[PDB]
Amino acid sequence: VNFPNIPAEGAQFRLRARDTGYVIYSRTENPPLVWQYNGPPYDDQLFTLIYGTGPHQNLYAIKSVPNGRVLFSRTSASPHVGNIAGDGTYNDNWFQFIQDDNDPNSFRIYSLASDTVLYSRTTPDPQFGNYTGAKYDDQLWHFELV
Amino acid sequence: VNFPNIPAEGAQFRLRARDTGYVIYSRTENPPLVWQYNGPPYDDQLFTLIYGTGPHQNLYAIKSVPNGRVLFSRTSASPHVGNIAGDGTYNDNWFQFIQDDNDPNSFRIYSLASDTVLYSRTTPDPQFGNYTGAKYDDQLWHFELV
Ligand SMILES: OC[C@H]1O[C@@H](O[C@H]2[C@H](O)[C@@H](O)[C@H](O)O[C@@H]2CO)[C@H](O)[C@@H](O)[C@H]1O
Ligand SMILES: OC[C@H]1O[C@@H](O[C@H]2[C@H](O)[C@@H](O)[C@H](O)O[C@@H]2CO)[C@H](O)[C@@H](O)[C@H]1O
Ligand SMILES: OC[C@H]1O[C@@H](O[C@H]2[C@H](O)[C@@H](O)[C@H](O)O[C@@H]2CO)[C@H](O)[C@@H](O)[C@H]1O
Repeated sequence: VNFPNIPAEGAQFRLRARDTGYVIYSRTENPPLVWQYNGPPYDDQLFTLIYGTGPHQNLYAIKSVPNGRVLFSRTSASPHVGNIAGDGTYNDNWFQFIQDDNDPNSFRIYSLASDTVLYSRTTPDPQFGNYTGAKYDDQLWHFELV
Repeated sequence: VNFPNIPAEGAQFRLRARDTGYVIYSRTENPPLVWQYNGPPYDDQLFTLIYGTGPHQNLYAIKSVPNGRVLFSRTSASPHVGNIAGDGTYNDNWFQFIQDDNDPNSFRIYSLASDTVLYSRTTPDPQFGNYTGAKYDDQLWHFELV
């Protein structure tokens, strides 16, 4: 089931992991360019959604407020999770927000392209990335409107 | 996780429900044109897959062997589940085969367009159709290669 509370197109938000409380950032300098962060609110943690239409219906691109790049999640090459210019040129720029079946207030950030979800954990390494497999709590996210 | 054993493109198969053991048919006369069936093998129970490309990656159109129509699964009009010509012209002609997280040998037939899965049950009515909500075993299917 699609997450029922997806931010309106163009509305800005942070993506915060339910359990770690860490947020995703997407920046242009100092790798990793996309990772998780536990610290002050900064602009590179701010995103908006591009609403998919046509074959992208019920999918979304996740666009950085300060730099305009969209997220990608892939398994073809490292890094698995990163950013790229544009507004969803590539298939792995498109995400589904899938409501958790036990906690209706959180969702997974799912890639149809790579059949992965994003995760945030404190251990083991890598502490942030994407994953194909069972439904763990460390895959659960919130939208945090700003 | 996508079902790991999706029939090769162009290979033929029946779609059989795990619990009821009923098969899907897709025909051109005598409504319902797409429904479930408990009886002898007939050609209108035979399907092949069109493999989704580009924005349809990891999605599939389910095409009838004898009549060539593709399945649809929608919530926009009645009937919810049916067939149509055009080799996947409409978004609701595209399906993801999602492995069950407890039974690795079955999958759900999921519509990204309508956020529904196909189900098969003996009761209550409607006995066959689509559904958005919790996971139930009557949503689970097998590919039966011919
Ligand atoms: O949407 C991501 C997109 O990335 C492309 O590869 C990029 C790569 O991420 C970057 O490090 C490099 O400098 O430029 C490449 C542009 O081709 C992939 O080709 C594409 O499939 C997607 O994965
Ligand atoms: O992919 C299905 C497609 O159906 C269209 O509606 C059909 C309808 O199913 C049929 O009974 C009628 O005779 O013709 C209609 C138009 O082709 C929908 O318009 C479309 O959105 C899809 O749902
Ligand atoms: O996987 C199907 C699921 O269906 C639920 O029943 C639905 C029913 O199909 C629909 O016609 C009605 O409007 O809503 C019902 C409740 O959501 C069953 O409750 C469930 O057990 C499954 O059979």
